[PDB]
Amino acid sequence: TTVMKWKTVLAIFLLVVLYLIIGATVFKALEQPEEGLQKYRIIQEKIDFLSMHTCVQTSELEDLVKQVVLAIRAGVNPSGHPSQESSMWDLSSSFFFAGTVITTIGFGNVSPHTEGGRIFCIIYALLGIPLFGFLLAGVGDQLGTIFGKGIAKVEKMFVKWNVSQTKIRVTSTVLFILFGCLLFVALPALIFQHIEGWSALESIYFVVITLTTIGFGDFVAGGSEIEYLDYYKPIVWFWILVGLAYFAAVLSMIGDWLRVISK
Amino acid sequence: VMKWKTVLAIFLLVVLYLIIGATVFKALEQPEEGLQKYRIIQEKIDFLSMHTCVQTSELEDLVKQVVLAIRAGVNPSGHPSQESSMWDLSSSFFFAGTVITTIGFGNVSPHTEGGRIFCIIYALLGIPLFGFLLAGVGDQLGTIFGKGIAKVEKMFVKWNVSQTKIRVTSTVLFILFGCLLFVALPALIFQHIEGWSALESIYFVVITLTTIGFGDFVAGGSEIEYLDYYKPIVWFWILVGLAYFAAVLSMIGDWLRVISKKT
Ligand SMILES: CCCCCCCCCCCCO[C@@H]1O[C@H](CO)[C@@H](O[C@H]2O[C@H](CO)[C@@H](O)[C@H](O)[C@H]2O)[C@H](O)[C@H]1O
Ligand SMILES: [K+]
Ligand SMILES: [K+]
Ligand SMILES: [K+]
Repeated sequence: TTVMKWKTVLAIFLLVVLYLIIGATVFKALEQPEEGLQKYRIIQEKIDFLSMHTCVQTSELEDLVKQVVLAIRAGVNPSGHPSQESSMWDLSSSFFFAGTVITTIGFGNVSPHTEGGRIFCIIYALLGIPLFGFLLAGVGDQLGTIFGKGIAKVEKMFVKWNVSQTKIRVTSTVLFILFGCLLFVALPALIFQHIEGWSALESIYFVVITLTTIGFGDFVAGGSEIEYLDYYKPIVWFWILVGLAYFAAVLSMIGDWLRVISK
Repeated sequence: VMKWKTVLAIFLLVVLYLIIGATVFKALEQPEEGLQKYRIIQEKIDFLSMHTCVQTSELEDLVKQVVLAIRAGVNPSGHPSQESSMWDLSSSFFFAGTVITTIGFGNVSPHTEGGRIFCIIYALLGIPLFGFLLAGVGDQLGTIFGKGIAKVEKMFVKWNVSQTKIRVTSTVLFILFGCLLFVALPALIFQHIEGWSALESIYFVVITLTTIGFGDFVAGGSEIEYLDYYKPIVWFWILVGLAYFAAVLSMIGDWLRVISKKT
């Protein structure tokens, strides 16, 4: 029963509105030249195609472009030849989509695209999320206890050297943040970098988005039509599962930093 | 804090839930995909047969350019106007709110190596702050709801049933009131403004409030004229719905804790 007074919450609300306004202005400044280059590229490509081929007509070209856009919304890949029997909605991939929907990540790479699918998605999401929340809390507690006990043992071994009451806590917090961060985020980013054509920055951005639960869908593991291992979606989902508890703890630590900045 | 065995049992239950959901989704959704796959292949073959001059390699090059454009974030369906852009202040404000809220619609993404870094930094600092806002509003609403429950708690009138029946009825009434105010009335507003299917409107509202954020339907995705404050009002409704639902869930969680303590 925290019961923060109305003035405090409206202060936080004003802060949040300022935060979005600053974010919107910076994002507009960054995006506008890249968008301009994009707009020029597409206009130039359309003009070049029309000039190159007499047969093509603006109406027919627009119709083909519209059909391709509908295909992208549909989820079918227009490029080259799609395989009807394999490489789409594999038991692993559908499992991964179910894991994201319950996890709330929601990549958007694959969607129901049917009335029954949409109704199933709403019912399945509402039933699935409380269970996954309970599981996340339980896994977080178990991981926290095991990790803490391990730190306890390592510290107790190293407690005698350089004893300080400030340093013991600063070392414990820094050790937990870095040790968890390297395995949970740094190692998957490198593995993603090697397995797929994505650059290191893109891979790190992908890991931050999934662990953070934003799930933009700009980068999705397994999305590219390339050869994959037999069980790639389950291992990635399991990594997301273990990673989320630690990232939630990190979010709590940043929240604590914010509150302290409060006084 | 629960036993390790309980975590394994819940993990097994969630995995079985995921497998049954994945199988149902796969069976439910392969016919639509097949019809789509046939439609795209027929459209491409029809285009090739219709025009002799256009070769398959050129068609593939165009398809690759269009898919890159969709990934880039610029629609190719119609000739664009440089003055009007996707990264407008209202839309950028909506995207920033989406980032802090972890909805992650994904229609608009940084698509730049500086923008992506700013996105990770912005999301990490913003999200705990949004969490504190959500918790503060949730607890204030919980306090008003508790006072209202106490007000209706007295039952000296005719047909006063058990307290358990009363609490269940109050919870059901509150959930129905929230569902009507946020799940259904905005869905009708969205249906009116964007001409979406009646099922699609609730699907979008559930996804947005739930925070899964597939990106299939976005308030500002369609390129049609909109009110100047459409994106800010939509984000304001998202915040109000999330906060109210968070308050209701917190009240149920506290009551659940009490129930567990009892008997
Ligand atoms: C309890 C009544 C709900 C009945 C639902 C009937 C209509 C369906 C509308 C779906 C609304 C879902 O509303 C509920 O809101 C809470 C808000 O914390 C969401 O909770 C989510 O919030 C945060 C965002 O800050 C996420 O990072 C997190 O993954 C998750 O906990 C739930 O995912 C969702 O279950
Ligand atoms: K989320
Ligand atoms: K999300
Ligand atoms: K998302």
